[PDB]
Amino acid sequence: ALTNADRAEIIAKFARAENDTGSPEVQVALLTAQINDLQGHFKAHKHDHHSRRGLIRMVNQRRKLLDYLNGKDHERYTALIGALGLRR
Amino acid sequence: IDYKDIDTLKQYITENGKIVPSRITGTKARYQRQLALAIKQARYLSLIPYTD
Amino acid sequence: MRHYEIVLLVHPDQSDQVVGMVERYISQIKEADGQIHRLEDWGRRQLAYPINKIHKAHYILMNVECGQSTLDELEELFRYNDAIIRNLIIRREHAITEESLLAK
Amino acid sequence: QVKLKEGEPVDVAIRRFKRSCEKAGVLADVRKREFYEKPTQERKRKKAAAVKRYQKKLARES
Amino acid sequence: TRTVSEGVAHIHASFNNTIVTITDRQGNALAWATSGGQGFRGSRKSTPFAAQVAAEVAGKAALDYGLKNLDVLVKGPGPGRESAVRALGAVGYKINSITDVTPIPHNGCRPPKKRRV
RNA sequence: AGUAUGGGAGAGGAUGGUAGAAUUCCAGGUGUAGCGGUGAAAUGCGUAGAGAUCUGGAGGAAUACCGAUGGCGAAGGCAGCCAUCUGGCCUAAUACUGACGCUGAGGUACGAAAGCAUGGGGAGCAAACAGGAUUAGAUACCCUGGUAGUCCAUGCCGUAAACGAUGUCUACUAGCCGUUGGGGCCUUUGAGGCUUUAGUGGCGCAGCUAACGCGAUAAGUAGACCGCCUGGGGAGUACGGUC
Repeated sequence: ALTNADRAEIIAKFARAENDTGSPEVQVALLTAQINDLQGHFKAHKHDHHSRRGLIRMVNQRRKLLDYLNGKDHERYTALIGALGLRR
Repeated sequence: IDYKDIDTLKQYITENGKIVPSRITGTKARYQRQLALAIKQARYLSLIPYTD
Repeated sequence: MRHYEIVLLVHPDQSDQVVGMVERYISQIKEADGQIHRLEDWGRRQLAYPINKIHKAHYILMNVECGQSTLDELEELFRYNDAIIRNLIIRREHAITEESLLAK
Repeated sequence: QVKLKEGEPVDVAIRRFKRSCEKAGVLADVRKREFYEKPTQERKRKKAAAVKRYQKKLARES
Repeated sequence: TRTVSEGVAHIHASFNNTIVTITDRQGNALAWATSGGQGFRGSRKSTPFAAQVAAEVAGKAALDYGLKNLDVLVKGPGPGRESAVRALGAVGYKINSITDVTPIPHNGCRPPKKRRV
């Protein structure tokens, strides 16, 4: 599980201003890190459906934020997906 | 509360060794839950008997 | 790291070894890392019900702060040592250092 | 563990032990162990008991 | 032949019968009697009167071994527990302590089905 | 509508250990004619020694008391204790983004019990079946036994009176009495009293309803989107198709 230090580094790296925590870039970065971390957990416990629901909710939230950012500003969307290595 | 307070724990045990209900003792729900946890830990540690 | 509290019941015939086993465990904790916040020897106690046809035991309480590997080694040592007949390990958040009841 | 003192009679011992067992309520568990009760029936009975308890509390309040 | 002063009585009282067993401590049997052994065949085995009759026979049989004070344990929800424990005092023993030792599972095995009588 | 930082409650989920009670069986002492079962009996067990009582051993399954009109979960569901991995919820104040929302045809995921496939395990219970009763007959209810199954691992099946017989989201509309998890205030020394919030219950005004009844957890007053109904049988049936 990610801790406060890792989350702080992610926020510092993707912040668009000072004390910025609500930006779509920051939110998508945090969601991506959390999903990538939980992949290892779901490798071992194949039958944790109750936690897999929360994972699916994270995926859906990330997709919605990406769609909103693409609708608003295309260049920022391209830069963010390039930085995080997302295929789309 | 914790399992090492055996003198306190005996105050909520009948002669048979069973836990006394909150409706009889006059306890808060959370305090009762902590009491039950501590008593079950004490029985395992053999500080107080299971039955009789 | 995480704080653990361990309680051990020792066979009274092997009570002459309790000092040795306890310093061995504490040392291993030290070269691992560790911070022994508390060690209490409750002493000789009657069991409420006999265990394995034993009626008296030596009660030892330890408070440690360790990692997962050190915890696994401690658990396996407790499992394999024949003198230790029962042990309880509880995770707690906060270091406990004050003298507790039963230390009399 | 009804331990008699120096000079109670047998009948007094019997009645005091009967009162102790009535307080203990072992016979209720022994009767319950005679046959298997299904979870549906158990939940129904406990719901009825709760309803009766709440009805009794209001009556005792008034 | 053997002489012992302190003994234990066991009253196994079911809904179909009652067995009164007299032993010494450490559980070595000395004398016993049941309602079936005094006639009382069939359903009459469960009456309190039969329990009293069996208890009297058992106490008199144990008097030969020569017990004067005994400890009584009653197990089972039988209708003859009270008569069985009373008859011993009439016989003449001293009941030091009498208790209940009925077993209760801590949610163990599954009991049989309910009778649709 | 969402994000970061402090705190809190919980049978929420997955994995692995471990404890006590009880049932069955086995071995051994004490001991001797019954035990068991029913409305009453009988089948059955026992003098190559039961049942009862005491000691030791093996194995499987479930977690008394606490326990609650309690709690958690989208639903199905989840109860001994401990460790590891992990989801959601409640609560305070600032800070941040700036409509990023609601619903949802097709689709997809989960989904009690019974059932199926491969390999294990098997204490108790127990469809099928065997015997004893009852009865005009008993195919059943009652009794004595008892195999699948109930348990574990890996998959399938996709159905229940899967029910609050009440789709999801939002706002507004008298009061009174309880209970669970938090916040605030007041006494005044520690136990109480007022509020506010998110759940969970009992009455009840207006309003609604064929009536029963519902009534801030609406079946009231309104808005958005979806699913479904059109007399009873034939019939959730045939044909075709998909799995």
